[PDB]
Amino acid sequence: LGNTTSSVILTNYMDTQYYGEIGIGTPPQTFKVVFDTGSSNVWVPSSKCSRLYTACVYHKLFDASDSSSYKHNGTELTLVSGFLSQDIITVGGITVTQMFGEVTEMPALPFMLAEFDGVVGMGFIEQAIGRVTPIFDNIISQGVLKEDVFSFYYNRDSENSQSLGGQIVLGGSDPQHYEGNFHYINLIKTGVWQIQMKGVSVGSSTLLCEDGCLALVDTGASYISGSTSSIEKLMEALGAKKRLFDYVVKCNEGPTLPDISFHLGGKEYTLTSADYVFQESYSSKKLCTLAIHAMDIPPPTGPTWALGATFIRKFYTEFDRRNNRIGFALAR
Amino acid sequence: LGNTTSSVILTNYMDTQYYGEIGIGTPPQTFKVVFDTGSSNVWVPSSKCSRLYTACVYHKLFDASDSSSYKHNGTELTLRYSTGTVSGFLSQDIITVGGITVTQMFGEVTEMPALPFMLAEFDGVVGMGFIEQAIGRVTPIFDNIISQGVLKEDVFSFYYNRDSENSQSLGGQIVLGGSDPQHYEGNFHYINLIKTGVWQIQMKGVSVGSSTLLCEDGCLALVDTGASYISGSTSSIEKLMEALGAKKRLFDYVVKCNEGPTLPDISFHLGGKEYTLTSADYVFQESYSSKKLCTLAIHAMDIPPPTGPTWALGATFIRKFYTEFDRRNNRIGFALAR
Amino acid sequence: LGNTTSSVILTNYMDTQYYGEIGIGTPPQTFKVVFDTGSSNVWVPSSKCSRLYTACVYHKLFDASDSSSYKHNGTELTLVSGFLSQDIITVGGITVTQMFGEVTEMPALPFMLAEFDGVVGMGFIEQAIGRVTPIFDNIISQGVLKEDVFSFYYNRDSENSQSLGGQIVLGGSDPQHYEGNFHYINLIKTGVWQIQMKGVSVGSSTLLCEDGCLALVDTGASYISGSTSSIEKLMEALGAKKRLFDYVVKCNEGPTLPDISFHLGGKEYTLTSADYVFQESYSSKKLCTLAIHAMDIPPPTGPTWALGATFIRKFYTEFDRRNNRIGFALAR
Amino acid sequence: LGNTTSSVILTNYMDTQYYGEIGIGTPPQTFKVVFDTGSSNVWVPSSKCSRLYTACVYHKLFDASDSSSYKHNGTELTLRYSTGTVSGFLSQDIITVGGITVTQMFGEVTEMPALPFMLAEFDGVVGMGFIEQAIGRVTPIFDNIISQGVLKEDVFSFYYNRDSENSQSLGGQIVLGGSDPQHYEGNFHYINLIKTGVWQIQMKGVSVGSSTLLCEDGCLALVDTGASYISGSTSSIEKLMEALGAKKRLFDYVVKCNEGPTLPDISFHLGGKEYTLTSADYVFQESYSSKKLCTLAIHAMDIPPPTGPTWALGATFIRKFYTEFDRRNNRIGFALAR
Amino acid sequence: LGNTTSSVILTNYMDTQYYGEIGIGTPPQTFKVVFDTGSSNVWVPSSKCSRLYTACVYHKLFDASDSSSYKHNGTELTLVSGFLSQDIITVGGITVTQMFGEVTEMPALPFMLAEFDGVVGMGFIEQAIGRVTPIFDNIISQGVLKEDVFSFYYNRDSENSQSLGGQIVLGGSDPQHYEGNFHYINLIKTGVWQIQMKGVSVGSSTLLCEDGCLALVDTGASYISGSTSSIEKLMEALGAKKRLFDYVVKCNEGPTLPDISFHLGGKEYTLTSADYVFQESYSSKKLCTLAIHAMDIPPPTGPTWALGATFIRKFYTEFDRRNNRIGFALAR
Amino acid sequence: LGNTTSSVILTNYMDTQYYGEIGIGTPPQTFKVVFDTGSSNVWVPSSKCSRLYTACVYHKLFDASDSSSYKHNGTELTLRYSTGTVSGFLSQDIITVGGITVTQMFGEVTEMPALPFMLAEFDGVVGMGFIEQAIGRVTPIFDNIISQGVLKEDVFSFYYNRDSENSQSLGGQIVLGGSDPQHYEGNFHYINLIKTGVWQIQMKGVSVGSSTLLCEDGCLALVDTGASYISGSTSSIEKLMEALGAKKRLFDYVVKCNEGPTLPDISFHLGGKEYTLTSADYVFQESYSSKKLCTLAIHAMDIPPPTGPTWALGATFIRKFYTEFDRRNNRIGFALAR
Ligand SMILES: CCc1nc(N)nc(N)c1-c1ccc(NCc2cc(F)cc(F)c2)cc1
Repeated sequence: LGNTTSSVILTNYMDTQYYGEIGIGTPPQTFKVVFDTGSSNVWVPSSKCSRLYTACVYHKLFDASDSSSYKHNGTELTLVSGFLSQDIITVGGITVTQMFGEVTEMPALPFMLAEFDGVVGMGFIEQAIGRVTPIFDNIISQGVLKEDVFSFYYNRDSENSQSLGGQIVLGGSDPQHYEGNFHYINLIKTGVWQIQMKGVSVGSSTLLCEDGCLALVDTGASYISGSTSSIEKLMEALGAKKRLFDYVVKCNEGPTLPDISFHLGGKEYTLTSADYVFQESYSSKKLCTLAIHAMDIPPPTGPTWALGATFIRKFYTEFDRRNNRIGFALAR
Repeated sequence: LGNTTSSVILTNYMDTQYYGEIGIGTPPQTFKVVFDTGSSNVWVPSSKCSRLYTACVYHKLFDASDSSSYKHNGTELTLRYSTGTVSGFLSQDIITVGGITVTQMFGEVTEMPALPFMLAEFDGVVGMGFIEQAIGRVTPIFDNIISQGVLKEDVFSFYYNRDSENSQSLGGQIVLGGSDPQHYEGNFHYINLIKTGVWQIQMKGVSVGSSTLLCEDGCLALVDTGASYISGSTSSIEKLMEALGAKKRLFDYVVKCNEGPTLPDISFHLGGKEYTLTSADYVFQESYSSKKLCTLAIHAMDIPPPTGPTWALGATFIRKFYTEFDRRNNRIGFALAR
Repeated sequence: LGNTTSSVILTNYMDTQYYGEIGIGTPPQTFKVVFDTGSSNVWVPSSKCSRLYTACVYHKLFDASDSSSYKHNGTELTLVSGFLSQDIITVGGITVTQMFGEVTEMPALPFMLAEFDGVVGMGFIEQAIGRVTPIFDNIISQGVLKEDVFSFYYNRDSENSQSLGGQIVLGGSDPQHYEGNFHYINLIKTGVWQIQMKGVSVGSSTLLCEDGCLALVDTGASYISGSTSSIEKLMEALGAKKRLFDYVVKCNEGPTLPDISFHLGGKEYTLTSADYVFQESYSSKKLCTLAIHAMDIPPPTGPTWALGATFIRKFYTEFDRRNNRIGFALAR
Repeated sequence: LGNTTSSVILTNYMDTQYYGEIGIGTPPQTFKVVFDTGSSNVWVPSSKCSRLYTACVYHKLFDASDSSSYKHNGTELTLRYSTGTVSGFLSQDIITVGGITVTQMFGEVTEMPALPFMLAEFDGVVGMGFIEQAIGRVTPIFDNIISQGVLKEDVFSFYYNRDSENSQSLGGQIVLGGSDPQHYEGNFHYINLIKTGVWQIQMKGVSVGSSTLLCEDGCLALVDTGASYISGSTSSIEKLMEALGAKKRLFDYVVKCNEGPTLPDISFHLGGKEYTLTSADYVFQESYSSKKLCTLAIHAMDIPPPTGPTWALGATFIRKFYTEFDRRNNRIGFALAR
Repeated sequence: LGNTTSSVILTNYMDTQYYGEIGIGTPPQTFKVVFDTGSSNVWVPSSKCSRLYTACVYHKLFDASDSSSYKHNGTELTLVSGFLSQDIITVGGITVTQMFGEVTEMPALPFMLAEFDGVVGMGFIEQAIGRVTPIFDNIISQGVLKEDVFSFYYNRDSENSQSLGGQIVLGGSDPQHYEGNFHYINLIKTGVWQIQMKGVSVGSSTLLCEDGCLALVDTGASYISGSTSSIEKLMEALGAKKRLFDYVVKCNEGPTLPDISFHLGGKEYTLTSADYVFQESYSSKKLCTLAIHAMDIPPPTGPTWALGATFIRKFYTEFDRRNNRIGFALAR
Repeated sequence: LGNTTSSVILTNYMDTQYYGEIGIGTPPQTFKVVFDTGSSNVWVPSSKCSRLYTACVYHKLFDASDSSSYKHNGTELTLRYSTGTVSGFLSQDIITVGGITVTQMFGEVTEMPALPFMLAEFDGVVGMGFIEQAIGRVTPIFDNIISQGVLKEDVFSFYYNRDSENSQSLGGQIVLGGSDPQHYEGNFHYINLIKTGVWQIQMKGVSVGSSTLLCEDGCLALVDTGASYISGSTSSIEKLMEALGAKKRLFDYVVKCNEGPTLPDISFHLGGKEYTLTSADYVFQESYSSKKLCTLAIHAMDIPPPTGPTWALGATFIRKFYTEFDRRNNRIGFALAR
């Protein structure tokens, strides 16, 4: 451990994508990336990614020939698909030699939707493709960070202000963006940012996850998600119905929807309807969507709930690698 | 050189005006002022300003007749900025900036045009430029502070925050006599001034996405804490905006708001480092509708000689890069803001 | 009878809620209330209403200890639920001693949706809970009102003007807000503001209420409503279909929808599509909701149609207690 | 005291300017004027106003050279309002207000700042304040009308309507010599003037929702028919707006439009009665979107001594409470408007 | 052939209606008309059209008594329904004696939706009601037009500019509104602006119109249309589903939808998703409609695809009567 | 009469300002100018304009001290337009318009009001009116060009395009010495001037939908290429707008945007032809929402004698009808623009 932290300011796109800048190479080629606890690899699109893929026409491409610190590897990789490479990556004034995927195959679904170019995986080496050492582990190895933790702040989106979209801090947490103190929940096992959940209650009753369930704390996921069956039951409880792609409520009835609490480590983490309905409107004549979706995550990680941006906006989150635990604090 | 550093807390008005408080006179009369590296004079509105100037009805006015430490001068002066002009006369009084007290000559402005000054949240200006550019050859405030031998270094630094809906966010901060490591990370990278007298450096190029399409043979960059935007010459900005697909309006350029998030990066090559802004850094993203127009924080501004033709790096740039102005070594440093 | 009238200016919220100010107590504690011909009691939320109910966290609460004219009663009341109390109520410069409910139980549905605090029931003593003398009867008893009638004006909502939301006049009507002359329909029986309807026609045919039906003229109802089966048939005739909560038409086709006429007292009361579709938009790419809804009102009052705000916006309405009749006039 | 009352029909422009017609000269030249209890002078724009004042291009101008009843004076005068200043010279002519004809001294304004006067639908102002506050000690119009002994009472009354899309709505009404019972209900409740010379009364408190958080130890309220808004001192309004969750902008405070309808009541304790406005009374509710900002009809205004520091009760207040100004008894009456 | 062209500037209403001005009579009475290759008659509403029809209350009516060049015919006509008449019609500085229908019966569906008054049919005499000589044939007969062709430009709608809605050129084409050169497809037969289509492909596959189909190039149609079954299959391929009246996609997924290509005369005419989705919004929380609809056009003309405004906005269109062919060029 | 015609390409700013380029001096100083049949003087901003005039900070300024062909005059002049005034002094220099070079007297403007000129994309004005209306009796530019005997006809013509998002659209075009048949179709129809000295013709009526409700007994129409809108007297426009259901605002009339497309035609009876505009021709249709207000390109403007009372036919009209101004025959021609 050293005495430094490193932060990266994040752009908030529509409350569904949060991404910041990294540089790859000498000199740095700068990319927008999501910092994703749900995966363990760093990857960006390659200059060799065909224009067949419209995804690779609209994103920043890494040109290895323009970097003097680039070292070839070539090992194939299926994260998207491409090959392994080594270079110097700059993340908020920290520079680290890192192995990353140069993606040469990139289908239009989903990464046409991506306002970002790549992903910096903040998960464990256990889930890394090619057992590549993740970037946080490589930065830990430098012995410069104050603590072996990293933290996420995700802001609510505003049309009336050019405020910060969010912030990741490597090596600590930023007290300007939470209140009170952290309470922690231990990981079920190392290798996955997943914790036991003791119940999910809707207002005045625990209707869900009685007898316990799993919660992946996933900074790369837009929403709170559960299994199709869990969400069907949750939405039934809320009075929401599937419009056709998404679940909606009359925008005027959104403010009357009950609190949803997630029971994590002996504490109740509560979202009010303001925290989970997108009040794009408030009229009795409009429908409003919810920031909670079904997602059937297959084994071995799932079936599981995922606590994504919806949850993180409410609760400032600290990922503690020293102690294999996750800390939450309110706000702000 | 002494051992003191002083900070001034700044307010951020809509990402376009950053100002802090100074006190003038005995007892102090307080004013909201922009700290401006693109000018070298101090001025505030005067009680002698005719109230037919509506900007003088809406701002704090200095009243010499309420200050016991006031010293008359009366020399006329006119101060011309790229977006407007003020006129008045010289006075001397005691000025407090971040707990530093300094005897200072400043302009009492008696002519204050409604356009633009009715749109100014700030009252006046504290020029942080060099005496070489001071109108009336008036000694600038920082020079007068340096003369006291209290500052730890002969430098001052700027932090400009992003805007916020929260009251608890600091809009920005100027540090006199040093830099605040709480608001930057990594190392400062320095570029020497082309010449002492102007906070202006060489720029090696400007690239828009994957093309160094501008400043290909070198150009100038004024580092201007008093400028809201990045600016270039009309001809450079026409080309820049063509590349962005932006539409020109009377005072600004806009894109359709839905197109904002996918606009390309823009990089400024300064002293062997590339300084890159993404669209989120230079678009006022106030909607994602195709039916709305979103303004860019990049404008055309033909800065006349001898300072220009030049680009100016203003608040749009400084929000991303913490900036240290070094008078001792005649250089500017940039570090990644946090 | 005297020579006075008393008016109360009403706020229009979204064309669905119309409410004005009353004062309760000495000194007056001021509340937003709907003036409701569909009920017969006055009630406001109590200072003793638990914060368990989020409804009672967001509304003005009556504190009896701060009123020197307050007299305790305590008799339980199920209107919402609470207890009876007496105090002086101020309604547009008229002051009357009135018994009202202090509501201490207030569920989140519907009164979380309420922009108003309480209800002043303008119905008959026959439907009053606890057979409490309604406020209009108590004001009639003072012998100050010019006539034993009260009238309602409900304006259309505007984003481009801060115009009056509406107006209730006690003791008369305001000719500034209607044109021509009143025509009246007698109540089927005293005790309920309900009249015979002789038919409901859609453009060029009487498809509904052939052989007659009931129409409750309900200033507390947002919409024109009929039975589920009547509205199903009406909407079928219009080409509207149930989006999921509400009936909609393509906003561009709204202007082409036929007139709907309600046959009341030998006269035809006609709404054009402008009067019953909420043209929140006009594009061929948007759906627009209608201000007509199904509502199965149970016995003894129903089954019945209700003519609420949708109807009243078109037709200035006079409730005539002397003659047990209801008068309509156009506009304006 | 005579037996006549006269009414003047007022136009309501956007709930912010209420004005009626007067005629000046022979033959009459007509002007749109605000009737203003917060000032004591009459003025209209002058034909002598340089057309470099764009406000003089866009308003009706008095031309003495077309009036046979004009009497020259020429004394310079400047009239300072909280939102702007006009300057000109004194003239006398015959003025008709609601069929009352009165010989009156008024300002011919030759200096008329584009900001704010290009935003004024009205041409000039008829001050309904006391001679004590008349610039140049000019006898105010109401005094001159009282001197004729035609009015039934030495009082005048104001009705300000809500805005309307209908042409048939009366924007408002001033009654000279009495009050119109068609536009109020219940009884007048009266508060004595702190002092003759100013239409200003004691205020006992200001409460926001369930908290007398302001004016706890008493304060002043100017009843100002020339003011669009309720105003208080900057410090009072900061606290008021904190309680409402309102955001400060350059000239106003806003809330998100979706939050407008559920903002708390605001009450003003005047003379043993509470005067309560709901959010619908003080929010310009122009949408219910969370993405839009809605302006409040309550502003900060530091009214300088000797009149202030004071609150001002303007159109926002008068829309709800019909107001009678009583010169005979040096008091103001309020009754619930209808 | 002469050496003149005549153009008419068109108003664009919502990307669904394009209409310009013509004058009928001496002096001209001016009408808004759609110029429609899908029909062969000129008609406008008559002064004798009953106000029974609300369509005829909201449109310009032709008053024959106010024209000194009017000659009576009276022959009944079912296009809408009315009678034949003759007068001088002015179309962009060309004046022609023309027989047209005065429509005296005009139902509320669809022509209440019409922002235009009438139709100038640009189809062939073969489909003319009453075998009335169409207007273009009568103008050809004058021998003034440079070529026996007419061309259509339809602009995309803008809220941010008062740009031209579109343009028809009689006698030629306007190079300011296309790029490159025309390529032509021969009509299957004279008498109908209908061409063979060799396939309709969605991104990477020809799923539709394998073994060929028909394409009516219809300047009077708002959309690209095909049979109910073809569109069902197209929409399935796109991931769009029927909201209730129309097919929609999540507005955020619109940009990821594949290109649709129409194989006409050996060339591929490609629309990107930008060209066929109405991106009224771009959020993940809104639904967006497509400018492609089912339309079962009955014999003898159908079953057929119709290439309407959606197609024409992408491809500037030249209707070549000399050669019985249709030319397309990109843009602009 | 010679054999040359010259065209000047015009830029269309938002359908309200149409301007082209001229060069003044040696070497040329270029200016954006409106070509204005409603005035007879040439002016541009002057380098002598005090920079306290913010409009002079934002526009191109003529500097006589950089022109070798400049000839001093110095006679003061003031130029009054319906929407604002400028003041300055007379100068002479060489002016290039479409490759015609002409020695011309023009105004160097030193007083340039921020309202309206901060809203002007153009720098100055080239009056295309007659010498009879020239302030200071200065010979107008077209007269001076006619005197050279190079033009094919003693006429000039205007084309004003619709606005466009495309860069490749020509905003408009003036042809000196003839007309461009590429931008009109059908035949010109001509109306004689009421009198030489003013580009003003008789109008026989104005009809709104199916009612000649205005100008029933004849009236005047100024054909004014310097006017953005069609205008009439306040009283005529009140009646016109009543018929349209339009609401009056400070500077304009609006309808709800959803109602725009179905507003009735408006026709102007000029010289035995009806000139008809549809709602798409006179509504700024910027949305189809009932919640938004859409401005009409028809305004009230009381044009004082001796020219008015008169209607003015400006850009709203000219966009539809290509206009030829014929000095030889003292007439105006209209043809359908393309
Ligand atoms: C071209 C000179 C001119 N000629 C005529 N015949 N009429 C005018 N009103 C003007 C004239 C037009 C615009 C301006 N200023 C520009 C302007 C005016 C406005 F009323 C509103 C704006 F936004 C911008 C000044 C004078």
